[PDB]
Amino acid sequence: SFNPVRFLELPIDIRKEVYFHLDGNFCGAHPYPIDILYKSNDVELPGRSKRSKKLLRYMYPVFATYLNIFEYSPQLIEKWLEYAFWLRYDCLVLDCFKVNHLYDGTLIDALEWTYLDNELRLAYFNKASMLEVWYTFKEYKKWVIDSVAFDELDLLNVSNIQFNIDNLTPQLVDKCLSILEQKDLFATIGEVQFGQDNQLTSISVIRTIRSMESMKSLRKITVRGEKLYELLINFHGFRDNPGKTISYIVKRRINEIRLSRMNQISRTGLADFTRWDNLQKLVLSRVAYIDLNSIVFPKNFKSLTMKRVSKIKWWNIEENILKELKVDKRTFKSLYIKEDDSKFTKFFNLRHTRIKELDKSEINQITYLRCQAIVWLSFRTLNHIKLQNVSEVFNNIIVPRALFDSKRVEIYRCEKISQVLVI
Amino acid sequence: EDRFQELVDSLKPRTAHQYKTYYTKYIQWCQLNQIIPTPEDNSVNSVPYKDLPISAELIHWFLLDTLITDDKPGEKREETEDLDEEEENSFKIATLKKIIGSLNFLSKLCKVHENPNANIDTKYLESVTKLHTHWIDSQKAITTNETNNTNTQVLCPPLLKVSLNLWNPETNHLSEKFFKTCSEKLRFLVDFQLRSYLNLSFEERSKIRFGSLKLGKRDRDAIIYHKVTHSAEKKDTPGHHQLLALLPQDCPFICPQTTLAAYLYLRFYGIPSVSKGDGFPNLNADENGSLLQDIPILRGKSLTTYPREETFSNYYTTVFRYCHLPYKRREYFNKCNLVYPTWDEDTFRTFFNEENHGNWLEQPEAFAFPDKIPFDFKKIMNFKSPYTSYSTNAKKDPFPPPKDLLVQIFPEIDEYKRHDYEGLSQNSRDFLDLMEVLRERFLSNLPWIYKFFPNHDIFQDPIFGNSDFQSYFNDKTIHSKGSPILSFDILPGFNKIYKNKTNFYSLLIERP
Repeated sequence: SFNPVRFLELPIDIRKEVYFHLDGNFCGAHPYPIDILYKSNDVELPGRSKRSKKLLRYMYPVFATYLNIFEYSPQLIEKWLEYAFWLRYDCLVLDCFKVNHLYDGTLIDALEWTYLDNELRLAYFNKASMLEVWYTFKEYKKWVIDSVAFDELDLLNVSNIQFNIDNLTPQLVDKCLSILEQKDLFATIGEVQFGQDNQLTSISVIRTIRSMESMKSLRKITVRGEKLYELLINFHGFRDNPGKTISYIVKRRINEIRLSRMNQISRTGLADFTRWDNLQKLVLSRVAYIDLNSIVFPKNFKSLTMKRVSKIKWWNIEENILKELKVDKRTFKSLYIKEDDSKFTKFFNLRHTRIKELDKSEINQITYLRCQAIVWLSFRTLNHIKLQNVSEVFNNIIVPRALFDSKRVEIYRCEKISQVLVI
Repeated sequence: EDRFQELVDSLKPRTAHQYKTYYTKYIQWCQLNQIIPTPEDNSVNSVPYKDLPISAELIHWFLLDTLITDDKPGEKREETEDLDEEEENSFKIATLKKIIGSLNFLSKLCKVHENPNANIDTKYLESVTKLHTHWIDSQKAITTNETNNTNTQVLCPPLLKVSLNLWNPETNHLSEKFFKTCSEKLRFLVDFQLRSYLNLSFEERSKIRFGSLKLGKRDRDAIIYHKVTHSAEKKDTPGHHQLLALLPQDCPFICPQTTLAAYLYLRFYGIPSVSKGDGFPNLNADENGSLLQDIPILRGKSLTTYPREETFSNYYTTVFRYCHLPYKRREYFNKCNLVYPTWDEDTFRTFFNEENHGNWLEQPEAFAFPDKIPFDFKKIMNFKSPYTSYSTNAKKDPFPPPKDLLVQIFPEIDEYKRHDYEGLSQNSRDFLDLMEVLRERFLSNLPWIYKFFPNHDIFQDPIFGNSDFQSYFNDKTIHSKGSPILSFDILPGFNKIYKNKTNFYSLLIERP
């Protein structure tokens, strides 16, 4: 028997570090994650009482949009529908949303607008794309936001809710945006997504774009397809398209662009962000191939994080360094590499990569600054890099000293990556 | 477990759980039909991935029995409103693409778990997807009449137009010398209904013989054209079989079986005074390939030959300028990309051998695959609806034909039935019972031919003006002379435009 009050009396750092590892899964009727359902010599298959018929007839058609996906093993659903009455009213769940909003959207990610039970209520999805918590906006402003926003007006405003089309049908996109139009809730949403599982966009995408100027609190735009990346957020050489594109006033507002799952961003010759002249961050989430010599990188952006990629080329900094100190690549690798591991190299582990470095004694302190100016000429004022899960970088990876210090570059899942030299 | 990382990364979590739902439906269907045996009852069954029977025909027969044979024996009758049915079969084609993708993913999952069975042969399912897409596009073409300025071709198809123009005994505007006799027009209609209903080409229409057409031992309504290739059309390994079928329509003027029987009657006999046929063959010393596989289904200049190509090209030109059709190259000369599937040796011998698959609770040859024929190709290429799938759509027969009119036409087959039916070769008595079925179809659909086209050359013989002929004519046309609308259907979309007699008579140029 778990005790909620004894949990809610201990202070807020421990509660953050509880709800950071409880990812979003507030329920006991969680689906199995999709790593054991494939790593198995077995297929879990179904094979139904007096009470469960009432729930599957009366509760279930309200939730038949987002929960018909889990029709395999319907013991999951007739376990789910007893959580579905009381889990959104739970004190642990509301405390998780309180310490989420008090730490600015860090703990559990991206509450989502949806339209179920005829209300236009919020929703929370876990990583398995299951709703668990659905709140209408009056209740969400009442008993989680106003329970932590007592008197300071820099915390009453709630502007982190995602929008996330491809969750729901385009007719429901239209009805959701109409009900969102008749209220003054465009400043409530914080980011939008894009789906659509030459220039032929879907109806829901056009409906989303034609009201995107009205937000005035929008950041963090994201798409999910290679046949949709080229159409609205890549420049592509197009300079005049009045309708169906993404309204240059609202290109200025956004902070980052997430690129969810694709094959290549440089399907054409150049994958240029010449516009979006105000974004600071960019996250490549599951793109298969990217070429760092094929992105144009706007005038002041800071972070290029990237994860789950399969092939990286690199900024080919080495080919410009070898013009400077004027050696061959074999002679460079044999003579001008020191591989120093003093103490900050050994702080973050990287037990699979071997971090290397040029010579302080065999380069005479100028053509050393030129060799560093090559690297800062090829980066063009970025700082945060964050290579997660990768494989088989083609060129060698070259990172400057001022950015490899202070943990501003960070290779996390080091399996096939190796030999990052730091200059 | 090397490939599991790029297997989860190929999908969303949402799409992965949708796909697991769809192949969970598939494995439930395979367990209730016992394609894969269940381990135990009243326990959680855990079937492996190593031994899951997956193929093209199993996926497609699942798609039949769940998605497109919409039986629903208490709730079939909710397909009345056109907009609701349009949304519902848009949902059907969406779930069709999703179940094909899910079972393709199940094949990709099972091939890494050491299962050598799951080869999808994806062009088969792409042909099925394009078939259902073309049917939904035909429903889109009827429900949207503001597409282009060719609305007369939106209402009447080229098939019904050319077919109904080729039932005319007079050709004062069709052709003066090219379509003189009714037998030449009926062999042109046989060529048109073996080209349009059956997507072959010119030389494969030249391959059609007498004994090639087998018979249905289950349903009897399908003309079983087993296109047998003996290891030489492009490839060795002798199993390359394209199975074809022709069913009796609702409209008697588009039925290929009555047309085929009429032209074989005008070739066996012809006209006793004007255009004599080729005469009745021997059918006594017929070795399997000696007399039946040498005489074509349509004659030409000589008695036992196949005609010249540009004569048929000029026939196509004169008919398509008579029917107002701009002629192209893809539809009537070359092979389309929307055809019948050709079966390779392993899946044609293995899947239909019932005694090697005796553990199954229901064999596919009995109900869903009528004599080695795909169901949806059968009832879409005949322009029907494959959704009822066990109804009496083809069994509509009011005022059935009597037994006295059976012996009055084709008496030689009665002579062979009173001869030794067993002592001849297999193609001989197969052709005999084939012509029996065709004679039954001809006697069925003959009174509409006599009523709407009385100038035809069948009745240029005073033995056909007997009492039983006109009696059956009046008994079939008794429900057609007092109603303003037609009693017989035309096409499953076009039963609310051409059901009236005015729109059907207006398609005829000469004598509406």
